[PDB]
Amino acid sequence: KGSGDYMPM
Amino acid sequence: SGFWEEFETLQQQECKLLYSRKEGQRQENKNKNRYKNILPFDHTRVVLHDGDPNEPVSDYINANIIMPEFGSSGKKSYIATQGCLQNTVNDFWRMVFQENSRVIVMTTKEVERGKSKCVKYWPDEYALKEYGVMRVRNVKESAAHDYTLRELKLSKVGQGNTERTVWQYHFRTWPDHGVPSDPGGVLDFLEEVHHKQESIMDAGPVVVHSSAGIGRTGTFIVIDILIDIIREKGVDCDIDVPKTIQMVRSQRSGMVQTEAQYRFIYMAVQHYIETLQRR
Repeated sequence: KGSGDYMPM
Repeated sequence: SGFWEEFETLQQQECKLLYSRKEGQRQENKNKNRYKNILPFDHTRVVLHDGDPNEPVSDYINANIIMPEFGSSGKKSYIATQGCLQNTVNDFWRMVFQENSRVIVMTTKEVERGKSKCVKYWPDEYALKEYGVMRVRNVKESAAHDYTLRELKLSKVGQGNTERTVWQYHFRTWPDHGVPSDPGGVLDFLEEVHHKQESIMDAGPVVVHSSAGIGRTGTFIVIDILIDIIREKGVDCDIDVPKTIQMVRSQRSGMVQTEAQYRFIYMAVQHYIETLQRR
């Protein structure tokens, strides 16, 4: 959360 | 778990240095990516030609060509891409036009859980819109249970006889979390997509998108590839899900993101096989 990364999660 | 270890083996194979992604890392391209960590491989990216000569970098979209086999024609290939950003709608239609794509598969809503997964890139029904140099008309929408089909007409402003129909298959009921609990809706959808694509002479690759262009995108593409193998070679053909995922991951990183998507792929193949038996 908040990293700016895609997490399909 | 057979699935867990198969999927974990694949995930380990991507915990390493992969092919170059330098174009997506250029400063001029940073706001063209929805996610900083999801970038196209340089060698299979869709290179956009014919851009505004005033724009220093006009050849980039976060998208890759995906061939199911090494010598695949364009018609049997895919483009895996992210949902449009507000500032990449025009580049998306440049891509569709240039690659002669006639079918788009959208695997998200525009917004899910308050987050934009794709900015709207089609006109309202019956309306005409200009997207940069491209003109699009939404001719007609047809609603089905799990998806909406939009018949779009795309042309290049200031070049006449460039018009072509682009069929947007918009899957609308994928769950906000996880995967559908059975694959019937997805299989019925892909059957319509496949018949539409097959019917168009010299169609370019089918465009498939999700918020990042890899999770749901990879799941739809790998299912479509596997059921076409069965379509051609019949229900007792060899099916190799890990090898097919590896083939597509050599062309865009991270295709198929979760163990639930991996299980869903197997489920869809089994249901399609079963269908070829009942009818």
